[PDB]
Amino acid sequence: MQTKIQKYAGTAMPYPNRTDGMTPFYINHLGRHGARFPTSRKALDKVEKVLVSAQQENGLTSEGMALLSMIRRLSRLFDGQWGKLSKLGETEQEGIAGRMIRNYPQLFSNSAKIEAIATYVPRSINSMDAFLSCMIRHNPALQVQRSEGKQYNHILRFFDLNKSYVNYKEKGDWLPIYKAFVHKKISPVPIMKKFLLNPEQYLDKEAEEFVMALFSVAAILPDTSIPLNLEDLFTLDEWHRYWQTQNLRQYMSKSSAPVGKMLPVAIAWPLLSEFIRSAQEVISGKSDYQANFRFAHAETVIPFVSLMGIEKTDVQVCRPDSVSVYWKDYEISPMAANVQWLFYRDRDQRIWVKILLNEEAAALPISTACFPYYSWEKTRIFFNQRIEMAKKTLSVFN
Repeated sequence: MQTKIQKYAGTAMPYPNRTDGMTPFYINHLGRHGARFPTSRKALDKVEKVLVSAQQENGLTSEGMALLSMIRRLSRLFDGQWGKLSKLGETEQEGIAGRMIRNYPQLFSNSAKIEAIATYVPRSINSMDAFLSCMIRHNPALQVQRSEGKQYNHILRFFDLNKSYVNYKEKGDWLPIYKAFVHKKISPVPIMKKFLLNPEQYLDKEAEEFVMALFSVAAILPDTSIPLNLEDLFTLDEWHRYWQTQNLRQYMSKSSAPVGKMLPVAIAWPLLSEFIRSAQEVISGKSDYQANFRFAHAETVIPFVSLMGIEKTDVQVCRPDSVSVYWKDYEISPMAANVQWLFYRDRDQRIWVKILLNEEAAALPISTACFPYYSWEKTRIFFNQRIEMAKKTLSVFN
């Protein structure tokens, strides 16, 4: 239902459009913050610098002059706004919250209790608040515990706390593979021709950096609620190629790529452990929360989803050029990406669990006679094995 052009924004794609009587007794949630502003001015500055230099040397086409003017505008509009949750992101959360309460009103009825946590990052806290405000508007009699901060780094920001992973992310063996893939997929000259006279005068490296920075600026704009669009700076095929390179970057640096040896995935086990613990506590009656919500990041969601072993999000593809066929970032971690575990009790008091990834039922590599419902016992056992495997992985890269 999403357009190809939307998809090619990858993890910058805005949350997609989501507009049997089974009623769950508990929901276990993890969501990325909603649509945000760019976090860094680096790409913008790079584009501006190249254009200003060309302008001083009379090297701009008319379209280039136009682009420069537009780039200066964005610089003004982004000023002081870096990394913030946009109006669109607030509305994404309201929609997710709203569909949840509409789908399962009994769960949030009367004096139901919910807890929410977030990282210390403002856009995640603001996302939590957009979400909680909706819940409370629908049922003010909810009891709500709201907390956030670095105390949750171990479960929400594990990607900052593992030294081996940090090193891998910064300078691991995925880097040269990514760089060569970009060199193969991205042809800067046709693009820069649009904006600059004598584009063939540019060194391949400066030309590539310019084009890559430009894609980055274009890709984030639909997340900002600013009524400006730059999708037409590039052809559909150029977007497709850009998307392939960034998709590979995400897969290799944050997911199940063989070059990563599952290190990027294994680091998420504390969050999977926490999910199981909170569900177990509700199930036993030690806790009587109706839902636990958690607000964090793409860097939280991607490895978490792979560690769960959902669908083929943990596929290990040897061939870089085959990755995009089997693993798609925009399907896993768009803006506002979320995972929900819905728990049910049947008439025989047996506990079942449904996993939703971006509000669509997800499959696990275990059997069930009633998909999309899985036996909680089987599921927990499976997840506990994933955690054990994760610890084993980390013990080798310690």
